[PDB]
Amino acid sequence: DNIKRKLDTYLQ
Amino acid sequence: HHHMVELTLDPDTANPRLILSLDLKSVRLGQRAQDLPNHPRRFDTNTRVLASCGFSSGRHHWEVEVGSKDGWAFGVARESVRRKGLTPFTPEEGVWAMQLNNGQYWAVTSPERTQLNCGHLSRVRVALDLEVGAVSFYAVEDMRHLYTFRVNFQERVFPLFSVCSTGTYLRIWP
Repeated sequence: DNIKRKLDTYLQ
Repeated sequence: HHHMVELTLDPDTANPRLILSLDLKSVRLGQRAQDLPNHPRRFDTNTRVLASCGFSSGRHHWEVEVGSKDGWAFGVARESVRRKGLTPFTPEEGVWAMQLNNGQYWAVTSPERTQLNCGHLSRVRVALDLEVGAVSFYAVEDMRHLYTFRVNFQERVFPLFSVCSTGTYLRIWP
């Protein structure tokens, strides 16, 4: 899911 | 025998979603949060962990074994790096890092990241030089230069590690 993947990298 | 600093991840700093290896040398992202003691130094939303040791002066080397899959970034952070709430992962926030994201290696510059055309990385040597004010990254295989940030660091600098996706990891050597 690119939505979770984009939202994931905001948490870096 | 290349003299490297002996670093351990600081469990008091770790995001509660992170799984630290039992030797405190490796970090990955878990499927769910742990119940950890609320601590002022803990990253409560960003997926970050620091080493327990920070540096004020001199030259320090360590190595980071890196997963092949997206989701990791690592480098150094100024001690005053903000711990609470969602924070930007940028040099303005006192983070100086390289990252694997979308199959590509990056230096995390702002406002746009800098693509490194470095080829696959297995293990990276970090060279922190607080005499000159620089942090440099090298691919251990042939010591090819990856990136140097030049920073007039004004406070203590800590090894920084972040993993924001499952299926990848970072491991400190030695």
